[PDB]
Amino acid sequence: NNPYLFRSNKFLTLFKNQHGSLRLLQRFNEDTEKLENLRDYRVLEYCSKPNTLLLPHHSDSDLLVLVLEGQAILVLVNPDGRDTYKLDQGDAIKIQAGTPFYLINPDNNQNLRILKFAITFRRPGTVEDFFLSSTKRLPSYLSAFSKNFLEASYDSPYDEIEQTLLQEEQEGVIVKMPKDDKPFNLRSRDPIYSNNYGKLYEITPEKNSQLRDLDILLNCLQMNEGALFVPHYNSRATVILVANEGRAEVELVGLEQMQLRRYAATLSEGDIIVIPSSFPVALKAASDLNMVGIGVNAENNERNFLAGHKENVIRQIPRQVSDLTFPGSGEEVEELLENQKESYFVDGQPR
Amino acid sequence: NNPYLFRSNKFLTLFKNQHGSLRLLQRFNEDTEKLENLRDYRVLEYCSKPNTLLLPHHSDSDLLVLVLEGQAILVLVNPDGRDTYKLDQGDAIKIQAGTPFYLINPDNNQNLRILKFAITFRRPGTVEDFFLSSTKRLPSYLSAFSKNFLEASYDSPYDEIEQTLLQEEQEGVIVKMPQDKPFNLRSRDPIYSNNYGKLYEITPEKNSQLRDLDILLNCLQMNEGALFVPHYNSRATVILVANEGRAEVELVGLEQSMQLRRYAATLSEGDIIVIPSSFPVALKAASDLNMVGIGVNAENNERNFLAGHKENVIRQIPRQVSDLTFPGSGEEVEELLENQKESYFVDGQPR
Amino acid sequence: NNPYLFRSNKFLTLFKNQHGSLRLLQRFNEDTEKLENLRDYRVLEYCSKPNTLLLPHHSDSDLLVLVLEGQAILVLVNPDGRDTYKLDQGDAIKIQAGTPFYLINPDNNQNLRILKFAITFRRPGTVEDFFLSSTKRLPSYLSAFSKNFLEASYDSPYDEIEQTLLQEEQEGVIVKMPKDQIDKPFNLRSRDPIYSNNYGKLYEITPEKNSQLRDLDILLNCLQMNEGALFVPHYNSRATVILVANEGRAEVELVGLESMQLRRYAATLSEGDIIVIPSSFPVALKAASDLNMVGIGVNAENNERNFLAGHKENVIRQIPRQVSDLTFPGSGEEVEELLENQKESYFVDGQPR
Ligand SMILES: [Ca+2]
Ligand SMILES: [Ca+2]
Ligand SMILES: [Ca+2]
Repeated sequence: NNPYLFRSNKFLTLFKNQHGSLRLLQRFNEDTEKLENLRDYRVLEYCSKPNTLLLPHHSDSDLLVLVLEGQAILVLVNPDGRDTYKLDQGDAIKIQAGTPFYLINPDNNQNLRILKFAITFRRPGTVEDFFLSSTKRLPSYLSAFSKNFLEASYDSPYDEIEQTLLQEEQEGVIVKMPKDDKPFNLRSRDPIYSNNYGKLYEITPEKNSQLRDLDILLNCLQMNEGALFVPHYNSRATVILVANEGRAEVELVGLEQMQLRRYAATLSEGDIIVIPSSFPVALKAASDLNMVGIGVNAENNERNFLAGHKENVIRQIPRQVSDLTFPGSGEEVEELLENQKESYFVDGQPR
Repeated sequence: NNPYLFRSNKFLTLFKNQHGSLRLLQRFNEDTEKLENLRDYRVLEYCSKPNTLLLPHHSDSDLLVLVLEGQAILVLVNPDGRDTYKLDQGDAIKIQAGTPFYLINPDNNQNLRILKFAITFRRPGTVEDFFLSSTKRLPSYLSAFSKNFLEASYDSPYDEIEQTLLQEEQEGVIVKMPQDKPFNLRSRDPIYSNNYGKLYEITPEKNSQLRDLDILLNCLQMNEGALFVPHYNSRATVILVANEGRAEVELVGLEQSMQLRRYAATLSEGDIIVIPSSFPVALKAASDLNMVGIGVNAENNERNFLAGHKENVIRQIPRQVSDLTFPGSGEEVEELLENQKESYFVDGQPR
Repeated sequence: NNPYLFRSNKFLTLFKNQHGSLRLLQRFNEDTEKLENLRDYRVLEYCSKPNTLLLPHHSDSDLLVLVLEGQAILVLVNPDGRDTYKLDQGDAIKIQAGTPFYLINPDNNQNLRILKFAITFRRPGTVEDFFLSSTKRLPSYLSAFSKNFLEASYDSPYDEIEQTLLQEEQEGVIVKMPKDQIDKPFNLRSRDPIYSNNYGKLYEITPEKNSQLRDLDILLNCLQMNEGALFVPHYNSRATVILVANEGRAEVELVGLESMQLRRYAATLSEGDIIVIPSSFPVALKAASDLNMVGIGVNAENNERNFLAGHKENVIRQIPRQVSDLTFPGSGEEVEELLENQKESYFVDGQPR
């Protein structure tokens, strides 16, 4: 059918109560041999109501954390202290594997939506979270040690340790909270494409130290209803495209082991499509839309356009060769390619 | 029967007409578990008659392109222009994934033979080519986009787009013809040169294009009757491609206490043998011969000789220890090892 | 049941005679899908009696070589000459793939015990040895070439080649020595121990501090504990540690997460026994006797050890009162108090109360 399309319903709920939820996308390679280059990566969605705290835990994986909606306070605990960060909409930050952290939605009215990208290394494709808190879904990891180990460790009788640290709590890992390097914004630089129809912002590993270690680019797409992101392809980056707001009509063109395949889907909020490198892709805004792209294998990526005035590789083929490439003449090919005056994003209204 | 040997007949014909052919070697790991270290690599052979053009296309893979015979004009298309390169025999150049390119045989009389080495990353072991031109085998990938997407993109009626770009013009991708440049395998002094043979070798340490791929390229020329004496590579696995003449290869592997096996084959034009790192190998020229070696995992490769005067590791074992290593005496081992006065290449005539 | 535990009996004997032995641990991923991150690595143990020589051979793999007991002379053969190294107890060195070498136990009285860590690249998970010497288990690899190839190569009649290089002389690849006189090794204990109190010491060499370890992305540590001492619950952020019991008996408790579900892996380790400690998994270790252990940490770059008990480097103590109160069933005050009870750091008295 479409091995590149992941609907909101292909997410497993890890935890949910009335205060928020943690969801985990199935392995990219669960249902297809075609995405073995994504086997090390998992996607998570965290959603929390006003005045909520995700209790402290470390992941066995590196995390890229992105605020899709609202605002957050992120605390990273280290062996000798802690670092406290305010995250606004569009703010991203890397959490190093094995750093205990907790996440607060400090807003009194607006929900918090966070996209988490996991880069796994201990057990490729597997993400584990170690929660200090004992809850219905799992006891504290501390509880797995023997009585003698715990008593000697904390120099305290087991009874005190058990009542003070271990006993299974009444809420889960998201609770209501009293008072009832650095983050970087996806839009911290000038957009790389910008006209009356759309904008794309892009942060690359070349320009960002946190993204450099992961070999990842992040982009942020805004388009007006009826705008069309024209046919183009990425030379190196495979892009995990996340629908944030609005509805996107995607056409993806692939070669499969033999056959030429069209992949066409309308994506609503939460929906994900993978755009493999070299595969031509185009995207029409059915409503005003915001989308986030995560590009893996990002180093030295180059975007090649197949329509419009600027960065159109077809326009760069000389008349002599275009004449032999296409049924038209060099003159007819050149003329047709000049008809589109816009670049990158155009009017997608039919005629 | 020799999992390292790939005869010309283990190539699939991807495309062939009266103007030329493109052939693709089976996956190194198709028929053996012994070459998992080569799973990311594929070999292609392109042959074209005089005054031919391979039509513009991009690959999803990095390409090392090497002219085995003749001359080529190579055009690399970028979003803002194009680079044109003359390739002579022995000239190699890396084509970055997603770079549209076309290949002309400008010669009036001599064929063009090209060796293409594919380094895959999107789908390991799979190489895809995206041809702009519609042909009998497959329509243009542009044709896979919807009518509304194409009309909006090119700001032109579908009729004109279809007649100018999309209709099947050529029957095949080979037709009649009306930053950082190629390097020749012999642009440096050969590393071994005597009356019997020469080896030229370009390493990733000395070539910016090879550095990113961790690959070395070597070029072997021997006179009929010359013998390339037993040696092994510490790190590089060498894909050895017979170009001209007939090569008698002896490869020694430790493959089921382990069973010790000789893999002996005579290689003729197109035939490939893989020489795993650490495996002793020798080659006798049955006729005058030329061969090309592609060495992967090339960084810090060191070639250890088991015979001859220079770079002979056995000669470096002191008498006391060689006396315990070999049935001879230290003196008898030292004396025997001094009998061969030549280095690297010797007279291979039967006693 | 415990997929992280490798008893001395999960080693295959590659070679053994009266002079010593070479043993090879089963693939980390032979019996479990949980150790895919260790697929490229193998562990070997070489043991030799006094006055012994392991005959010249190259490996298809990179080798990290560590003297667990006694002393060695290591000779590396290069195309143009040779390098000779003295290795004492706690000395390690990397041997480059394809470098022929020989190993001597020069001591007259003490055995030589060496831990070999193989980093495979030719055939991931496979380590091969190429011996120049013909023995019962295998003829010389030189013998596998045709007569004509050998005669032309050595410019000698096959009879002299065969008598001088090829004939099976030695019974095995470990032989007695008549006379032992006829970037350099580094010691695990060359720096201050990073943890040291009255109960235990840990020494650690990291890729950040050692060029040989940097190219392999490996850290080595060396653990010494007194009977009754306890290495308190902690975890490694990035390094998966292959823990090798050298002397005495260790009681290990390892806590894993494969809903996913919570698992205790408890084992007592005797000499030779190995346990794998995956990164992020809390671990603790009690010395049943005086104990020495060696850790090989892979994926070592930027590893940080987080302690869950004791005063120093205790991540739990760095959670503010307000949040501790919400994290634990106790109150911020009761949590803070309890975490301050243990006055020691890293290693404590493990005696039951
Ligand atoms: Ca040849
Ligand atoms: Ca002898
Ligand atoms: Ca000794």
